[PDB]
Amino acid sequence: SYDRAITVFSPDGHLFQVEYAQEAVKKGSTAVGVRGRDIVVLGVEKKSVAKLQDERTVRKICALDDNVCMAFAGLTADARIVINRARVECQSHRLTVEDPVTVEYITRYIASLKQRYTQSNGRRPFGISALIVGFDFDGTPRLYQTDPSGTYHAWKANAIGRGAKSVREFLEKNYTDEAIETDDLTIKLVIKALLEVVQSGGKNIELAVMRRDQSLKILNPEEIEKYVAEIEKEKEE
Amino acid sequence: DRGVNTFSPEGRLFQVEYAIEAIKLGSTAIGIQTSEGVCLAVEKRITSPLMEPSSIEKIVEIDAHIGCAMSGLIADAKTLIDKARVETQNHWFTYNETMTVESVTQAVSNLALQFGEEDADPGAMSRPFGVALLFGGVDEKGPQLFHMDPSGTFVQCDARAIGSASEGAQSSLQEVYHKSMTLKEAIKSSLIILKQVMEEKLNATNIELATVQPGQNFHMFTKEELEEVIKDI
Amino acid sequence: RGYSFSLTTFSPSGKLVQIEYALAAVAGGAPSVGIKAANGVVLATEKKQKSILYDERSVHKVEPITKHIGLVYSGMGPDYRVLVHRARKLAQQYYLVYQEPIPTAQLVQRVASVMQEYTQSGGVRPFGVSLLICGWNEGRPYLFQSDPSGAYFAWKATAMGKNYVNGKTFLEKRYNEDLELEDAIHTAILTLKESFEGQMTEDNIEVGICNEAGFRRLTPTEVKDYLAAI
Amino acid sequence: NQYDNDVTVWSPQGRIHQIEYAMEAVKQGSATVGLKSKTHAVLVALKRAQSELAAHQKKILHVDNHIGISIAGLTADARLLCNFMRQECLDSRFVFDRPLPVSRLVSLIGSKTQIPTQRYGRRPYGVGLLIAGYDDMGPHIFQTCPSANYFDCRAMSIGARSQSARTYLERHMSEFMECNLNELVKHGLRALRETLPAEQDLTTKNVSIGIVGKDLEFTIYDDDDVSPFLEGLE
Amino acid sequence: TTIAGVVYKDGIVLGADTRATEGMVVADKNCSKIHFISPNIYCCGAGTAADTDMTTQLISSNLELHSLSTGRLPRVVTANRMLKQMLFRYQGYIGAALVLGGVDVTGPHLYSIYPHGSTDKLPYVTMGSGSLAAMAVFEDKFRPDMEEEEAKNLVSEAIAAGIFNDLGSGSNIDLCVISKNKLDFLRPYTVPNKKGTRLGRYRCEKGTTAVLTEKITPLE
Amino acid sequence: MEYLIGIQGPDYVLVASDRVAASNIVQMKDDHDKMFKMSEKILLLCVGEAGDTVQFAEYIQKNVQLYKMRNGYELSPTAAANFTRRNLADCLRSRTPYHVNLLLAGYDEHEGPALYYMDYLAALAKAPFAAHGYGAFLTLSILDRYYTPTISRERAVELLRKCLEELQKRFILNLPTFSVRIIDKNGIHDLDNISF
Amino acid sequence: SRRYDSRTTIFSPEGRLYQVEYAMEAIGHAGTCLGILANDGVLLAAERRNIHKLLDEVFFSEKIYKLNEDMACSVAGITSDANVLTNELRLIAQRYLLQYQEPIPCEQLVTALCDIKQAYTQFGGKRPFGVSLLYIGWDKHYGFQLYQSDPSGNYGGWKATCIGNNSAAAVSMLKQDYKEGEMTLKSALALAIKVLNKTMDVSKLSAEKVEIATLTRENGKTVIRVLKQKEVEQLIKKHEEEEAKAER
Amino acid sequence: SIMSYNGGAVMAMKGKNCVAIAADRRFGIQAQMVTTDFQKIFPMGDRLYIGLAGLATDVQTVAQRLKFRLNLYELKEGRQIKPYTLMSMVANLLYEKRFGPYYTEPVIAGLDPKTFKPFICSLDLIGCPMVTDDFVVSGTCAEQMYGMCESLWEPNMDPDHLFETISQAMLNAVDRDAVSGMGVIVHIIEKDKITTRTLKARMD
Ligand SMILES: *[C@@](O)([C@H](CC(C)C)NC(=O)[C@H](CO)NC(=O)CCCCC(C)C)[C@@](C)(O)CO
Ligand SMILES: [Cl-]
Ligand SMILES: [Cl-]
Ligand SMILES: [Cl-]
Ligand SMILES: [Cl-]
Ligand SMILES: [Cl-]
Ligand SMILES: [Cl-]
Ligand SMILES: [Cl-]
Ligand SMILES: [Cl-]
Ligand SMILES: [Cl-]
Ligand SMILES: [Cl-]
Ligand SMILES: [Cl-]
Ligand SMILES: [Cl-]
Ligand SMILES: [Cl-]
Ligand SMILES: [Cl-]
Ligand SMILES: [Cl-]
Ligand SMILES: [Mg+2]
Ligand SMILES: [Mg+2]
Ligand SMILES: [Mg+2]
Repeated sequence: SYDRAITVFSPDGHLFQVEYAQEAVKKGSTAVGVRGRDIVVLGVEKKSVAKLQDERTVRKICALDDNVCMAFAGLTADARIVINRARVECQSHRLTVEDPVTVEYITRYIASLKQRYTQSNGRRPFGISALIVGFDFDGTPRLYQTDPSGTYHAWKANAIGRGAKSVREFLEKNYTDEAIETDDLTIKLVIKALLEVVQSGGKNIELAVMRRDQSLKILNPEEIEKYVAEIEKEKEE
Repeated sequence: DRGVNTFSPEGRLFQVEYAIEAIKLGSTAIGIQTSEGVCLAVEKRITSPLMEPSSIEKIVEIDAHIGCAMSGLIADAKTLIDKARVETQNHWFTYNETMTVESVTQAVSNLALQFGEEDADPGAMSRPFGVALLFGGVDEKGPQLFHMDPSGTFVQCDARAIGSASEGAQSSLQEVYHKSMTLKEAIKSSLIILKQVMEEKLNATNIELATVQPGQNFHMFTKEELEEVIKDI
Repeated sequence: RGYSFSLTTFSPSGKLVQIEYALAAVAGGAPSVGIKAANGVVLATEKKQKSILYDERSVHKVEPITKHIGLVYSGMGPDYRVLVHRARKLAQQYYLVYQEPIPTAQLVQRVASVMQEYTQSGGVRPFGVSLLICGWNEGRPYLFQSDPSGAYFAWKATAMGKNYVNGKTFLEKRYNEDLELEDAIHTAILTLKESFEGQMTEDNIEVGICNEAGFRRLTPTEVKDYLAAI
Repeated sequence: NQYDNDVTVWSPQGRIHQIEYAMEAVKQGSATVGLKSKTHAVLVALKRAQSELAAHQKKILHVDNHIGISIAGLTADARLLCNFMRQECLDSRFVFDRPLPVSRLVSLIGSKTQIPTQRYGRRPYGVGLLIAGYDDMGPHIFQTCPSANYFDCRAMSIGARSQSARTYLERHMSEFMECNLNELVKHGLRALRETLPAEQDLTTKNVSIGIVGKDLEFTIYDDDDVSPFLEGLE
Repeated sequence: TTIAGVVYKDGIVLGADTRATEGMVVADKNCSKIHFISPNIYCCGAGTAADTDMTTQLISSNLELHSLSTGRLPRVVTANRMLKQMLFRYQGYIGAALVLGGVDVTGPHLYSIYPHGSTDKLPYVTMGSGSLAAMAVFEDKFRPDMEEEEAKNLVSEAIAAGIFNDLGSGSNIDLCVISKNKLDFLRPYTVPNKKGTRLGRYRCEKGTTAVLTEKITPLE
Repeated sequence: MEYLIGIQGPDYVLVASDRVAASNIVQMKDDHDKMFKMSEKILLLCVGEAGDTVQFAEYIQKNVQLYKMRNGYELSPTAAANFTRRNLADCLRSRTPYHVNLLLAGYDEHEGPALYYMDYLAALAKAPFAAHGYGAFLTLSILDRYYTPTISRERAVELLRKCLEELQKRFILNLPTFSVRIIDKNGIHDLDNISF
Repeated sequence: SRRYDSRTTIFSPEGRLYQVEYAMEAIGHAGTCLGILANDGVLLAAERRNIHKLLDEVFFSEKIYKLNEDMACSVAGITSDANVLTNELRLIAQRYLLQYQEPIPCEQLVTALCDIKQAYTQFGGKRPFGVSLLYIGWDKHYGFQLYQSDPSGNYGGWKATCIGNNSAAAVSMLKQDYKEGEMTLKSALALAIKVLNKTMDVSKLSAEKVEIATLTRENGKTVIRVLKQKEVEQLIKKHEEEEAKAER
Repeated sequence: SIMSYNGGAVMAMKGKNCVAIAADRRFGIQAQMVTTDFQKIFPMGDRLYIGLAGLATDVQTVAQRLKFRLNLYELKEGRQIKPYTLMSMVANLLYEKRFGPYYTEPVIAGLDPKTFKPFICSLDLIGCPMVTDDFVVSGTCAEQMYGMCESLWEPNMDPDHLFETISQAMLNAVDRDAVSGMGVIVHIIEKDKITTRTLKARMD
């Protein structure tokens, strides 16, 4: 078995493999999350378009369990490993606790998996960040983010992947009690956030919603372009 | 490139020295030991107003009589904290008594140099932990504050700062500390010092504070209790 | 312990150079020839045999794997002995399960799979040999080559080792589908004579044949007979 | 250079730089002194405090009723080695119902610490010990090194500026065998005091003392308990 | 089962009956009990049928690997060692009782091999539930240095003694004759038992059996 | 002691199970449920040794749910039955055998209703109706007598009730109440408990 | 030993995995291999590299492999590496069938193998497999399907796609000629030959130089067939007749 | 006895250029019938079937694990398995469990995929093979089955006579066994077709 130390410190306290894993995430498609009042929304960029692609097979938004889902940015193969590990863990939790996981529980699990792959022989870090959303037993909506280091935090709204800096800036100015007063506006807030950075808007925003108790609904291109027009004609006024 | 267990010509392990430099990239934390209890105070370091401040947890309960403040690479601290928790519960299970603060700190510190790539299990630790820790609590010795760093060296301190501004903060701590200082004075002093060293304007959401006292279990200050103490400061 | 990392890796241009370099060890080896006739197969090889001091009979390059399968090679002799040993073991493992001699193509696939391992597994180099494998099963002759990558190919006739490019064109202008085994033996020896240098005797070439009756080495006296015409 | 990163690489001069570097960890620790008479073995240690508000690092550790140690170098290596020593002592009492002879324990340390100096990817122990003990052959002071060598000593000092302490100990060692306990500890303290900058003195905050002998189990004296020994350095 | 062997002037004669049983019922009337080891070595098997088959097959296979390597004809001692060391390792749990015979560079050799791993090198041996009947024939009639035909007569007499006096043994007599020059695998050698003939015909015409359902599936 | 029954009609499967958990001479629970939802259209009914029953059923349940999460669609009843069987059979000769008897009921969009019977040895049989427990000895002949493959769901509940009344009359154990559920195109429906 | 370890499973400074990128350069040089999905079936067509006069012809194809009753694949890249992966695909497919007693759905087989490829990029210090694969299949969940996987352990589903030599050019020609929802096996066959005719531009196209396999459904059963040379020459004839119409 | 816990009977029989294989249809647990359509005969090729009697769980496991092995064999080799080779594969599978066996004793019936020559065999539970030129039987009424086969079988029977003989041998044998029967299924295998029939049979 291969036991080389891969992630090591360098002078000044850097972990270069982890910094390089974060560079991988920054070249991934943009992903955005907003925590509503009684909805949570995830939207993600692109990636390629390509008419001959079967769309179903490349989604970047994934159910972990009935009450938790995630989006990611970065290395898609790495993400598939993390997602399947988290799906197994959600079933262990149900098995031994007889409740669904809290969003914080499964986040904490994913983050500590990532942290372990920065401190174990023979392995490189995972080149992904994740946005994790859903609802707790008591109806409280949640949005968490994890990164390759294993650090995690809760957010009101957030973006990861390429153009996350400017999308985050947009959200900081646009996330208010008014912008999330209803479900339709929460959804629009995510689309506006994407439509800033999204190349040939749009077209190639994939979007999904989760309502309290109601399980993951992904929107279709017809339901998306309804919202797109409904915001674009409003921005003329 | 050299191995992770290589000594430098000065007799230090490169990896450990480099891990110590990572502590300086952390937020500042402060610990003070008084005869009336210990307090732990930490700068949260909020990077966006969209981030939930209560999701930053740099002070944690180890057991009812022991808290822990951390600085450095926070993700690294999780396995150390969990080891501390498990050890105090094992000690309770076995001996039906609370574990001393010193003993908890010692147990955690024995993990420190357990890294390397050709003694150990298929995927054991590849590097040291980029974390420093302050353990504050009360046992039959009375109130106690211990510091630990990535070398596995641990020591009792009357007052100690760790992280980015610890020089600075340590100097102000020498100035204000005295053995007969009250807990309420210690709490005020540590917020005054955090206020100086923090880049952001101190307020009741971008710091955390906790105490442990002979009367009373580990206690995290609420927003409302922080606001009260912040008025004077 | 063992090194657990690969010693063969991809270069920027997409080449596995250790495998290429293993092929250069093959190219510099002594010549080998295989010809599939209508009713059998011949394998022939030159001995890199200096001295009269060698006991030519003491080690063989043409070797039986089973009653019905045989092998020769070009490249590094000691690497070859490894593959001969594993091929024999693979053939017996098959026989124990199925109670039928291993089909030639099945044996080649399993041997080629071992060669592939040594291009990826930890702390080892690839084999510096290419194998020519002959057999008879389902009433029909088979000739295969297996290279240091673990790639294998079925041939009507081919050449490997020193001067192989020329040997292949010599066979291209000389093999026909309807050729008999006795004629094929003759053209195999002529193919070696193209690049020989030394004067051929029965002591510095080795010939093996495969037909319905099975695989066997020709004896020194039989090779002498074929050499009288040449 | 190409010869200094691996404990498995001999230099062309017949040296192992990684072992020499590990020995620098001990030379930079705070000084400790060990000495003996006919009846007692004593350890004396200077404790370094990080800031004015820190306790001062433990330097003297209990191993068994008849054995204690003083450390210099990497503290985590000191604990690992001290735990090995403790376990070897417990094993001997369990099996044989008698104390492990001090010279046998030191042999076990030599053998244990040599192993990683010969295997790739391992490192020497970065700690030096002074070992005080008492058994059927009387009192002992031993010294152990990162090279896995060890020494049987009339007295010894290791750590920073320990050359001065060693010079004092050579100067007075003809007196040690006949000293009463108080005289012997005083000699330990005067040796340790030679390691200090001219400004600074021995205090109850910076001195730690360990003693074992015929009538006395290994005992550690710290803080207010060292005062009896420091008064009357007259 | 009755199995036996003899050393004669120029070789080995092995013999066996052809009955296999399950309890006190005949499962096979024509089981082959004389197994190939190498071209110059054969082995009769008694005891648990799967164990005799698998044990002889394995050793034969390992011996072929051996001879391929050496380039020489194998030795009977080598088969003996390989068998006994494996059987010893399994502590009698492999229920193979064997009569091993062959001819090698040192001449003819015959061994009996038992399930626990003991072996006896002898000029005549018997095994199986018929072994005492067969041994009585040998004790009464064996002579050293018999000619081929005498030895063949003696072995088939011995197998016949087991066939007719042991309920575990029956049907045909197989022999294997091994010399320096020749291998004669004589299956059957003798057929002393024959099913009696059927006196009435039970040729049931189509429609005798009533059928509930039928499906024809055509193939290529 | 535990009773399970299933009756498959043209487009539904009806199942029932007693609600007793017993220990020595006492009923310790009278509202026990022996049914495990595997998916929207699959129930596993499990009886046998204490510990084994819940441990086995919940393991199967979690893995069936995992399959859904990984793939976006559910296992069919037949696939789930064969999965269940593979696990039981694989454990049979291990250090951890599970001493459980089961029924698996389901409805597949394309294959319609299915009822599967499995014993602790892991023999798997598809059946139009089936039962487990000592109570099966008194009720299987009632099913043989009155079952027809086109039986409507009303009549299946009547037939079920004949079986359960026979246990009240003739069986030595006190099994006074039963859980009843049905599965069809629209999933799993709770019916009223049948009680005495 | 740290000096000799080339460190195949680490990141470069830009978050790249060099061995994966280099393996992808190997694939780009291998035989062109395309897949095309139709309403009534799916096909694979591949350039043969085994084309010397003296080769013998013993198997039913060179680069098309049957995986189970309902699926086949083709490969571009290192052949010995392809033999390892296709053996593993067959095992995975039989493990599923053993467990569930139904065929493995196509995407599940692809994903299972992609997880093995992914592992080789993340731990173990080995070189990755130098193979890309096209998978064709039918299952009861999504019917006729075409997938592509590469050495990163990434995959996607496609209506039409190409790997190996001149991939980019092949995909452009597919983009322009492929009719989403309207292709038949007969028109997918025509398009495959059109594409190979342009991308084997060293040089003139011949039945000896290509291999075509079709996957269809007949009487509730999946039929996977490798076209005989007679049929391939007929399709080449029709394409050449068709280009004679191209102007007037 | 473990082998009689479920009961059951299979047999196979050779005719001219055809073979027949037959089985009872009961699945029961000691005295109790559970089902009357339990499968015991499994296709291993177009013209090659295996019948298993014994413990029902092992009937299913052996059929399934054998099919795993056969599918891999056929994908890897060019071709359909020969009857004799299937026998060997099965022997190897059973003998791997020599010290904790599967409780099943199979029969194989088929035609060689190239030559169409008839083949029948049976194996014991640890994989000892027996090939015959007439018939083989396995199950809880083996003595009954032997008595019918020995009395009725003749050489070189055409498909119709083969069908009548195997059917009469099965029906009359299982009618003397409490734990076998509840129906009989018969497959006749010829070069150009398979004929599958269920027989009018006693249901007690
Ligand atoms: C024989 O020892 C005979 C030798 C054997 C190699 C055929 N042994 C048997 O028949 C044994 C005796 O228990 N039976 C079996 O191993 C059961 C398998 C028989 C069924 C066929 C599939 C082979 C004698 C003397 O025991 C024969 O009675
Ligand atoms: Cl892990
Ligand atoms: Cl980001
Ligand atoms: Cl610090
Ligand atoms: Cl290594
Ligand atoms: Cl060999
Ligand atoms: Cl062979
Ligand atoms: Cl030979
Ligand atoms: Cl020190
Ligand atoms: Cl240290
Ligand atoms: Cl030294
Ligand atoms: Cl020193
Ligand atoms: Cl011997
Ligand atoms: Cl299949
Ligand atoms: Cl399949
Ligand atoms: Cl298996
Ligand atoms: Mg149990
Ligand atoms: Mg009956
Ligand atoms: Mg009856």
